[PDB]
Amino acid sequence: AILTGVPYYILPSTSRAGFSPDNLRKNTSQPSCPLDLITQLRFPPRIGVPVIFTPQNSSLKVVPLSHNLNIHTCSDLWFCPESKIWTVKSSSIHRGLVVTTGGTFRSLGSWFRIERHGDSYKLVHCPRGSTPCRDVGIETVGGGGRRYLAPRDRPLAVRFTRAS
Amino acid sequence: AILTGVPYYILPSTSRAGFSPDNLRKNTSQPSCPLDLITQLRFPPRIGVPVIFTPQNSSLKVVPLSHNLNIHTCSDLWFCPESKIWTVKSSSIHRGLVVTTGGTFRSLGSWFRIERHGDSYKLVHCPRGSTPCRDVGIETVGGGGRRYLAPRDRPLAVRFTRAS
Ligand SMILES: *[C@@H]1O[C@H](CO)[C@@H](O[C@@H]2O[C@H](CO)[C@@H](O[C@@H]3O[C@H](CO)[C@@H](O)[C@H](O)[C@@H]3O)[C@H](O)[C@H]2NC(C)=O)[C@H](O[C@@H]2O[C@@H](C)[C@@H](O)[C@@H](O)[C@@H]2O)[C@H]1NC(C)=O
Ligand SMILES: *[C@@H]1O[C@H](CO)[C@@H](O)[C@H](O)[C@H]1NC(C)=O
Ligand SMILES: [Cl-]
Ligand SMILES: [Cl-]
Repeated sequence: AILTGVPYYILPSTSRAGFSPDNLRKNTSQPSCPLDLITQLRFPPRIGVPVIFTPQNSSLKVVPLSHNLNIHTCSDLWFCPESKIWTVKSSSIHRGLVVTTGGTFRSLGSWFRIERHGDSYKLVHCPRGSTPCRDVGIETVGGGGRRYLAPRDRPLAVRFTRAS
Repeated sequence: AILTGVPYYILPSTSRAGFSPDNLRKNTSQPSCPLDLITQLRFPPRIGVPVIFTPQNSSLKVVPLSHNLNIHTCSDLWFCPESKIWTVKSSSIHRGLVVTTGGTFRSLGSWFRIERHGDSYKLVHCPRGSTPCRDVGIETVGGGGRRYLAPRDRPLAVRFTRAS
């Protein structure tokens, strides 16, 4: 029921507090975005900015579970020079790997999968498009009060809302 | 001088018809942009969309001539999932190499230089950030009635107008 190329909001399974790339939150053009995190919109809870899933297998109209895909933010506004494509980067101040935008389609570090998590789903990131994959969850360390997505093997249960 | 991190319009030395990434001319969301050309705004001539130059030593305040740099489009609107960073791609439809957006900062394929050319300048693209470089000029083949930038060793003389 997740469709290739269609925008969805990623939301926590039990919450209305969705997610946005940092650059879209800050409303300001910058000359580079070395660590454009995906952060939760909490005060008040806001739906965030949708993403699109692109399976590694290009013929697929339905996004399969447990299979390599790219994610990218769907937004006509963009305040970074880098891409809208999600990837993972290491950050010393955030105490390890974090999800960011600025990736490259079909690159070795670009691969995520959607998996079942109880009655919901979870996102995982798969280095080099292979297992072992790390669960994507919410972290706070180094986030200056914000909650950001990171592949640290603690899953955040998510639901998808079609953005149409 | 040409200043780092300051937006400039690239213009032909003797014309007001500047340049824009194709996705900005279309002004609608795209699922992907495999070949986002930089095309000339001719009829009527319009100044285009500015760019920012980032020298390979990104700490320099003046952009050096004859020295590797990245170029990216300066725009808050962006209709592609891929980056605003310039690169070169092969296109059989366009009978060879073409300038496009969707590059990656500091990547092998990302390097251009600004060189003096007569009393004006030219852009060159430098495979792997090394010489020899190929002069960037204007082409029409496969362009559907538009002119696009391509590194085919016939230089377009250009000037740079600071955007404000
Ligand atoms: C070229 O493309 C851009 C980006 O799509 C257009 O700007 C966008 O126009 C929308 C209207 O078609 C604006 O949507 C409104 O947003 C608010 C708040 O989210 C809603 O409450 C409201 O009901 C609309 O949905 C959108 O904000 C705007 N985006 C940006 C970043 O500016 C642009 O349209 C032109 O400018 C804007 C400001 C509008 O006034 C349009 O009517 C106008 O055509 C497109 N340009 C052209 C020439 O078509
Ligand atoms: C960005 O714009 C939104 C919507 O106008 C606003 O509510 C928010 O506080 C702004 N963020 C910053 C950092 O200015
Ligand atoms: Cl990972
Ligand atoms: Cl070249």
